[PDB]
Amino acid sequence: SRRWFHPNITGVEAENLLLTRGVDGSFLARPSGDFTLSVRRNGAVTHIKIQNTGDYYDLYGGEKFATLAELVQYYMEHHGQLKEVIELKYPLNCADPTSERWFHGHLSGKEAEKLLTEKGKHGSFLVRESQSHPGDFVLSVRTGDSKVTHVMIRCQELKYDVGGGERFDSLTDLVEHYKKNPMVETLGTVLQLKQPLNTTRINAAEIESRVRELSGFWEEFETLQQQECKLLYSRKEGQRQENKNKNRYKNILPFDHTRVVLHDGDPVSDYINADIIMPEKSYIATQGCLQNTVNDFWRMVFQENSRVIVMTTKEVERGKSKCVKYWPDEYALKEYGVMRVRNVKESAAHDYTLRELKLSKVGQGNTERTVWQYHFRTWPDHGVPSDPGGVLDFLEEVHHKQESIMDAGPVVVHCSAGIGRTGTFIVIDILIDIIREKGVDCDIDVPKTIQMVRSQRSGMVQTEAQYRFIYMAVQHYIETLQRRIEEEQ
Repeated sequence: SRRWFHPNITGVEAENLLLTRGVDGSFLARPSGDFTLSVRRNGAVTHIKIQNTGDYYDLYGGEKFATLAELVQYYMEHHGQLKEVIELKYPLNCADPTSERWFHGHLSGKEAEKLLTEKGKHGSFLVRESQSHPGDFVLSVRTGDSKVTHVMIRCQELKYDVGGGERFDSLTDLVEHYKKNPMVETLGTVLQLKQPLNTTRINAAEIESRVRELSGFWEEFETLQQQECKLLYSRKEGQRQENKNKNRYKNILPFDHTRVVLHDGDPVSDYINADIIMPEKSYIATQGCLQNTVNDFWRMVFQENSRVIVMTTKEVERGKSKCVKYWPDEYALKEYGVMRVRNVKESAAHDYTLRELKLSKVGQGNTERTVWQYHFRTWPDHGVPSDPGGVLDFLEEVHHKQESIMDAGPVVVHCSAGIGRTGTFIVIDILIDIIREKGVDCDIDVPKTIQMVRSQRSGMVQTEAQYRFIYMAVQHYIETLQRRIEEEQ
């Protein structure tokens, strides 16, 4: 449940709702990549600023978080942490259905039927606004192996109903109740609400038109964000007191089911803030090294047989340490615990530096392997690059290096927290990989890919600017590939 987030509200409106429909301890989150946490305390409303430039959610005077859901979950369980003491006790639920996957609004009866026939299957449903009855809504459900059933949703005195029974405060409450307790037709047909209609999957060749229609991008990104409370998996290992100083940000943690487990350790030696990212080429999404985790990083690269490292941050950004130097200087050899790293040669490009490293275990003669470090240096401090040409050239080289190495392990990708830039780079790579094998005429789904990657590491792809950049990167790759065909013809 992510009902505490109100996507289309103002400051005074948030103050009015908390003072008339809330109590002391009531709270809601709202957008302004700036966000605000409005909390009622001692009969007054306090506004706490949340900033996200692309790395993490930064609550002013508080902690850093991977998701707004994890931020709320933390302060609801840790009282006294939020001080101006500001208590996060009762979420103020939003009735706005615009961020729901099943809500289509603008659709007509003919448009809803045509879309359910072409894209829908058994249990596929949607909620659209009634055309001839303003204020009312229509629930369209597809049942079969087939038929489309329309159920009228009346709006009477701010409450919603299907013509009888219980009256709901919102369309979300109605949909969820008839999801658990399905409606039965007069001839025994069960109106099961199994899954919403997919309207995000597009043909990679027609990306130009979809980018044009979304130029939309905010509404599609917020719909994806509304699905993050379905990915609140266990992060217990990272929360252990022995692993506290192994995390760059104490609340940005790996999932227990995807975390990289370190073996052959010193007699807790199995933890690293990293996750295996498997598209459903593998990836390891991780944070920027800490002074005390450099040895653990090289232990991971060796054990996982990784031959390519993608660094998408500078060592220092805005006077703050984002990643410590875990590699030696050009032509130098350094020992990092049981691991030995040699920097053979450095090759500089306009947007990145390539470092040819040789990793081996100290005291073992035939464990040496080459590890190629691709260090992207031109990514801006805040936001995303204005042109995706540099990132695409960089990711094409990274891909061809990975493919050229026999039995190469997952590609290690990292920035500062290992979720924003790391998430953006991995998602662009996954989406381009589909086009690389199938061609320009293939199905791609940008929010579905991000959601799948987010189930493997919390908060992968942090901002709407990064979300737009992913679309812009795929569009530029399709254009350059189609231009290459025209030049040959």
